[PDB]
Amino acid sequence: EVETFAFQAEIAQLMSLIINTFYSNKEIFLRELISNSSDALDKIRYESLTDPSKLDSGKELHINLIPNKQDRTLTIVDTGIGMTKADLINNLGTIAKSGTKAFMEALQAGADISMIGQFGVGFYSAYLVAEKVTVITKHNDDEQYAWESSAGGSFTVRTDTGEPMGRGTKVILHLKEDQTEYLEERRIKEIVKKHSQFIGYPITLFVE
Repeated sequence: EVETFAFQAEIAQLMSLIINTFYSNKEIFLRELISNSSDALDKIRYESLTDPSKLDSGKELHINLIPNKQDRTLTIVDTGIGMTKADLINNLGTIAKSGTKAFMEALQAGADISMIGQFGVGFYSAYLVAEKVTVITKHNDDEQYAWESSAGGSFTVRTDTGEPMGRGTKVILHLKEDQTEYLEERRIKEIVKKHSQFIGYPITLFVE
């Protein structure tokens, strides 16, 4: 069972801006997704402070970066709080309508696309480098779901009968053909060191 949804107009506009604007500094997508993962990790840590059973679905709080040159994917995995079905549908747990408005106003006043994360919509920077994004997620007390979109105004949601995750989120970037530098170990290492060097969770770059 696959459900197809339309993006809200403002989010479709955000995505079209990201996909169509000439902007060479694409590498910031990784900083933004790592930051989102850190935020998700913070959320489950906070819940666990008063209810340790929240970590029964996995105690380790970390981020994995997994390139796969055969599939042309870069996957960012975290063991954060995850998302419910309703969160997925609600713009991946964001306030993307108001955030998009604030980002657009900032762009008009001299900001650039690299500032996207200040507006709570950094996830969508994935579309700087990905033709399709698949998000697999598992929140405590909800089932595992897969969200997917190739932009074009719609996304899908289905229950994921794939490999179980204990808890967290996997963002699978199906890279554009000219963006395969982001599968190279030395390039990923460089970007992590430049933009994510103080993130307070382990970031493991897998090799192939």
